[PDB]
Amino acid sequence: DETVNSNIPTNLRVLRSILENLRSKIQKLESDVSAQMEYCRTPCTVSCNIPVVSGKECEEIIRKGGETSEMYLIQPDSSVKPYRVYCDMNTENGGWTVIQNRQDGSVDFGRKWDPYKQGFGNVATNTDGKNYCGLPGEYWLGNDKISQLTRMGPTELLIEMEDWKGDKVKAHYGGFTVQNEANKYQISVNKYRGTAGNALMDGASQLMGENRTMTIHNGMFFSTYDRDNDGWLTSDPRKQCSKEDGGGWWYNRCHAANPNGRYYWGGQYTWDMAKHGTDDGVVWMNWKGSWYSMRKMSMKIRPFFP
Amino acid sequence: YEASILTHDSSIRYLQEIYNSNNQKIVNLKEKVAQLAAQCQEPCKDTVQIHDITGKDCQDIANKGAKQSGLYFIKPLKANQQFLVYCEIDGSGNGWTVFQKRLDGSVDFKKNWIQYKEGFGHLSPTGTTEFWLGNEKIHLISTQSAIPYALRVELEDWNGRTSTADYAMFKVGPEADKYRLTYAYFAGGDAGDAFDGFDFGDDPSDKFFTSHNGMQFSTWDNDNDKFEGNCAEQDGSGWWMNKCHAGHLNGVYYQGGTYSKASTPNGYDNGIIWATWKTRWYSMKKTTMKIIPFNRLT
Amino acid sequence: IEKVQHIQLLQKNVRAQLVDMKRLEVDIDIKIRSCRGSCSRALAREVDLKDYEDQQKQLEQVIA
Ligand SMILES: *[C@@H]1O[C@H](CO)[C@@H](O)[C@H](O)[C@H]1NC(C)=O
Ligand SMILES: [Ca+2]
Ligand SMILES: [Ca+2]
Ligand SMILES: [Ca+2]
Repeated sequence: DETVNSNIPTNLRVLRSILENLRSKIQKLESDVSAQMEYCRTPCTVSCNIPVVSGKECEEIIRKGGETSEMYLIQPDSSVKPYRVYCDMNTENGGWTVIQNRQDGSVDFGRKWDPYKQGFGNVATNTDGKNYCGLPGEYWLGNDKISQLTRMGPTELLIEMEDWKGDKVKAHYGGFTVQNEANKYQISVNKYRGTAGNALMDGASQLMGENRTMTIHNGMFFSTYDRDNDGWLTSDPRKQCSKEDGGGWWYNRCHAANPNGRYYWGGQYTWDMAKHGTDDGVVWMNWKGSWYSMRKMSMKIRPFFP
Repeated sequence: YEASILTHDSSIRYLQEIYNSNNQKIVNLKEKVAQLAAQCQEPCKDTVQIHDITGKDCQDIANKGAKQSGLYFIKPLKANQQFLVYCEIDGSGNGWTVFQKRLDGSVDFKKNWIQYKEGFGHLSPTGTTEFWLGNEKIHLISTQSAIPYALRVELEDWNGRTSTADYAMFKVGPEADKYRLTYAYFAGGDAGDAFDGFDFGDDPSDKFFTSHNGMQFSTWDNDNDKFEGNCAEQDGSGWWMNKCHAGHLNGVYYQGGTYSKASTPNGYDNGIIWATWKTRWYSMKKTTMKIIPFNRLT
Repeated sequence: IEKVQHIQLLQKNVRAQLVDMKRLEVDIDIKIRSCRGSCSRALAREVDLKDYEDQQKQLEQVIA
């Protein structure tokens, strides 16, 4: 009771400072959310005049003269109406249709099954005072559309990423396909080459035996936080790979990479930052390892001409 | 400096207050954060859109209701797939389907065969962008079963003066015949019948060297003119060249209007010229070529 | 004694509320930034995890 009754007074002032510190932070935040709510009383807007040249997909478009990377209109098949897409016409000979793109966290990626089915986000934006949209936005083309494209014929997949120090690596896949909804958009890939680490087919580098194998994405089904189709078998509604606000991906048990994860600014992040203390976030372990969100990440496809 | 140890019990409960109070404010905040997130799911609104109304051409569409200009999807009878076009509807129910446009030189018209076939440029609701629909598409629209068409060449100089030149039975052929332009007759217009030829005084055959009716399309990588050389490669464009022209709306867009032989290492008259309305050294400020069923042109 | 048990609970509690607040901080940051693609504009801001990180280390240097 000598100094003990001194340790107590120390906590009654320490705890007191924190609790009153936090209560004020709560106030600052409540304020920030109200301003943003006011900014949402109106939307952002784009003026994307549509290019004339068009076709089944970006490869055909570039073969018709479309040589500038921007938003184009494409009709992969005469059944469904034509849709907007972003064409990368410079990266490795061009002709790439962008199916996924992350670059600034302007778009929520933690969505339910239906939005991942139809697609969401912004395809393109207006560039330095111009009538056309030459810069891509953040978007996920949509499972249905991606499946239809990869099945039209041999499709190759190019995955690009950048960290917060400007470093860039890439993952190539000469063969890539995605079945339809009835088959849970099951994914299959092959013929790897790159500098990012074949995380899709071999699972995370820093893992051994079954611990690594369970991080293989190839052959996995697609799951959203409201639709479990992962490699985790159990009745434990807690062990699932995709929790709320988590992205939709070809999760297994659980991942080596997740291009559709939350966009953490700065890169590194801790367990006491993650809503569920799980490794959600633009991850690609085989390069930057676990708990590190990329600054830029994209997925592009192109017909594969042997 | 440490107060009475009887204060503890009180102070212990007071911290418990600002702790539970905080946790509550945190629950209320997390609900507000949910609402905010639900207001940030939509994408940016695009000012440009494409009407759901469709048809064989812009006229077929208007005869269906289309009341305002803007991008539409048409699919001529013998066409494989549908494609986007810029329909022009006026206060009379006329649906002009436009295939060429100039208004600021924001589009380089020096393109090849493929490009001139598939089309280049941009379409827009406000009809404020330059483009070239594409020979193949222009061909499908003007050769639909038994439907005679009419072309109207609307011009404008740098002063708000605007003339026009209408040609009846306008028609463009298939690649097999090099997208050949043909028409039955000049149907009027203060712009003048440039397609018929023009006598510049440079040669006794000028007229013969500058008529466009029956001329095949030509681009630099596909010389189909009536000259020893390459008209298209000289003027740097794609057009129904002869030897070479009297009306060239796909020319180099010279800013201001006036230019001369001091404009090129060979002093070519490669501007948007229409000889019967202005001198071959005066590139227009605007240009627009649109077609519509002939049996509609009053 | 027993009044001491009250403090050993408020220690774990204010640590839980510290982690909970830290997460809410990051959460709000990601959501606010994600409106940039939907709303007229997004509140330009920057998180100060540091202050959060100190109060955590500072609590442990009192929890013992
Ligand atoms: C697999 O993970 C567990 C922890 O989840 C770890 O204890 C074990 O050593 C790992 N297996 C390997 C590859 O050693
Ligand atoms: Ca969400
Ligand atoms: Ca599961
Ligand atoms: Ca020749």
